Amino acid sequence: IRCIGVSNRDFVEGGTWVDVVLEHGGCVTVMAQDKPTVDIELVTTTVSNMAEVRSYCYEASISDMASDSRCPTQGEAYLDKQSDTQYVCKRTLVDRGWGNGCGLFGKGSLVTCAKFACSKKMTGKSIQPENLEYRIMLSVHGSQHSGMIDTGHETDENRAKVEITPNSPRAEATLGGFGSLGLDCEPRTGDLYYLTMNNKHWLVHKEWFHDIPLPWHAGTPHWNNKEALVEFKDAHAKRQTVVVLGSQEGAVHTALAGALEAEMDGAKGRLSSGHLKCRLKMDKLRLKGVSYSLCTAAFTFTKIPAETLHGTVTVEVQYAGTDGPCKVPAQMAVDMQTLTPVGRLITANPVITESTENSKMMLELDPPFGDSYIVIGVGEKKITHHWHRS
Amino acid sequence: IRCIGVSNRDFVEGMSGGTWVDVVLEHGGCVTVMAQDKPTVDIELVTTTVSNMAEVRSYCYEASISDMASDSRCPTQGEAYLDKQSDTQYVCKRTLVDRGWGNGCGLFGKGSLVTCAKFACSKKMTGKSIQPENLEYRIMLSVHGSQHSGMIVNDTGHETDENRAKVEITPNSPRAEATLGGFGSLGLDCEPFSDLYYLTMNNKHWLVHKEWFHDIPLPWHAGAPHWNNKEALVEFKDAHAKRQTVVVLGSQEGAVHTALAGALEAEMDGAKGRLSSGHLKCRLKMDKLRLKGVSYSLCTAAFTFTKIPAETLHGTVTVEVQYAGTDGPCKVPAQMAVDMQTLTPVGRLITANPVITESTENSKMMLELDPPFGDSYIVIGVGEKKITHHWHRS
Ligand SMILES: *[C@@H]1O[C@H](CO[C@@H]2O[C@@H](C)[C@@H](O)[C@@H](O)[C@@H]2O)[C@@H](O[C@@H]2O[C@H](CO)[C@@H](O[C@@H]3O[C@H](CO)[C@@H](O)[C@H](O[C@H]4O[C@H](CO)[C@@H](O)[C@H](O)[C@@H]4O)[C@@H]3O)[C@H](O)[C@H]2NC(C)=O)[C@H](O)[C@H]1NC(C)=O
Ligand code: NA
Repeated sequence: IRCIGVSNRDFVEGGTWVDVVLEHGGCVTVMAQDKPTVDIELVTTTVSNMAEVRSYCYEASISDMASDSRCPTQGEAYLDKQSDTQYVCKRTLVDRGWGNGCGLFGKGSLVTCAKFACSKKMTGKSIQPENLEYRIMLSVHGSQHSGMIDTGHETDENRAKVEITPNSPRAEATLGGFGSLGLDCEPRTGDLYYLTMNNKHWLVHKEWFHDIPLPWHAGTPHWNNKEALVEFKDAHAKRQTVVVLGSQEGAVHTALAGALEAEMDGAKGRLSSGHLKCRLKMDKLRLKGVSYSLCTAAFTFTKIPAETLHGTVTVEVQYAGTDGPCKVPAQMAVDMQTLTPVGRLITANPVITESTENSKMMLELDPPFGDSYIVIGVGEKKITHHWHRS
Repeated sequence: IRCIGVSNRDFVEGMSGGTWVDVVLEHGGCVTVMAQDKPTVDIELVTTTVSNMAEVRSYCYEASISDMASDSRCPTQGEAYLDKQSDTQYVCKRTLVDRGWGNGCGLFGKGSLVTCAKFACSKKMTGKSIQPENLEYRIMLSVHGSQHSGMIVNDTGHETDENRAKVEITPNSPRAEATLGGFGSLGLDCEPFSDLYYLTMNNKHWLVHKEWFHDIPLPWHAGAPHWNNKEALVEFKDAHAKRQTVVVLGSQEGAVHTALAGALEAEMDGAKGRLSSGHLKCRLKMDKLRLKGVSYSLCTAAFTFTKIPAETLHGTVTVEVQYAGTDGPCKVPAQMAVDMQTLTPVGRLITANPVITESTENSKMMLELDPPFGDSYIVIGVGEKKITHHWHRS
């Protein structure tokens, strides 16, 4: 019943195997003759062990600015901080003469150094294909009431959590009295890096990531290409001004436009977009209560029939009888004399499971276009509801 | 002497005596002007400033969001409403979300969702207007003759020093007269934004085009606030049935800075803007310019080289000498010679009438010469105690 309400909802009809395409945000209702209806959804795709590859500085700070200068023919300018790896330096040639303290007129050497510090960095992580995990949720059309309409699936036969990984593509899901469903999925269909910048994530190309013009370190940190976040403007003969370029967060963000965005789930990456092809084994799937007799007593609508986005109807009824467990007489009819079924049920084998009076139950129907009637129960006491589709 | 050391240095000579000389003053450039029976003067356009810049528009480049809230309705329960959706400090997004019996709705279909966030600017950039009349050109004047080495780069005390002068030229006042104490005076008649704006962002300044400035895709407000186009820095992302995520785009300082590459960069000088690049055509009046110290006698005592004679980029030779005598103020005997017996002058001086201005012993003085090609001798002083320096020009 988990697909009921989902916009991107598909319907597959089957018989030993049914092929199903599971997409993120999507849900598949699977039907097969003499088998219960099952809702299947790819709920999350996660990657578990992302190793840091390279981080890039997008906001830097500079301090301890100093200079050294030489006169023409006096050789290269020298600062002791030009061997400190935390410093960024620029070596230039400046016009010198009697006006600024040289015996000769010509180009002298100038060196300017600044202590570079990163304020904010973005980290790129590796994705190993084996480290992908697909979580699939299963939910049978088991005649649940609205008070049964995600947690506690291990103790509820109608629900199951399946874990699919590239190494373990096959799984078997027990559904209590419904028997079991087998799943054999192909990940494959679902050059990249996992990028994080200020609690924002993306899946970026390898070539693009490596050619980012910002200071970087591999895997206290040593920044390679600090020159990218600084600017050395010539100011005087014995001094050169050095200034930080300012935060590149916005520029990087707009460069990432169109690129695939991702999310986090603790220390694990979550793929918002994914596709998974599964082959479902139907041999062990079984309808509960084929031995049940048709319910003989009166039904009453608890909830007003409501149309889903796909034009199907959800119906909730209450049952006055004590002859439970029994089959729910349910159909749609165009004429109330003949009562030949029109449309079809989505819920295979709708049942009142309890032997108690005034018990609730929910079912889903696929009405024909135009006017028809929802019909619950048998004989004189049968309840009717006018319906219109499109 | 202020042109000595300048790479972009020009030399202009005046006619037989002469009354006027035309000069082109560029930023970073310097002009040495010479004329017969007149002292040599160095003239430089030192700064161009703009005085009364009115703010036109400010753009937000770093924003912050707070007070994030949502409202969601079931299908047929109408439109989602927050009271902040009409508050001008807020940025909102109205969307449709999947609803049903699992979401508390009696019906299955799309329900209205509204998300709103209070927008605040952290950092903004301001664009200012430049009125053509509000331009000011500062010209520095330096006379050759008295000054030693230490005065090539100084600009402290020109108000009390006859050798130096500050001239202020504006579009409304293009003519100025500069008094040079005993050197008389020099007259200046110079010839000095319709599509340009002055931009300021985090103590960094530039001159930007009008069309470029107005088409900047960032939140803005006119004058010196209500932010128009807050959406430029706010991203809405759908997250759930009753909630949607809203996030700030992050600082655009870097992106704006790289977009400004190639564009003309500017500077500030207090509350006034400073144009790093400029050009000024001046006509100089030479009639009132006079050679101070023609009455001076030739220095009789010994000279000694303080600085070794050095060739400038243009092949001139700067000489700095110290003077042992107390008979100051006096004329420095200075020339170049090819032979030390005959001593007939060769080349010429750049510094017209070099002098020892002080009556004190061991005073310094600097002069500039224009040597002939090949070998020559720099001769300073008279008689037996005269000092010589061999020189070669190629
Ligand atoms: C920029 O220019 C200023 C001033 O301009 C110039 O001042 C003269 C030096 C001269 O060249 C002028 O043509 C011109 O206006 C410079 O400031 C001067 O700096 C000097 C040296 O630092 C000072 O000289 C001192 O003057 C005192 C006068 O009473 C005297 O006590 C000092 O002692 C000297 O004499 C005794 C022996 O008796 C002994 O201690 C030493 O022999 C010592 O030199 C000394 O002569 C001037 O006072 C300063 N003048 C002003 C107005 O500030 C400035 O240094 C220069 N800056 C740069 C960057 O070039
Ligand atoms: Na003066």
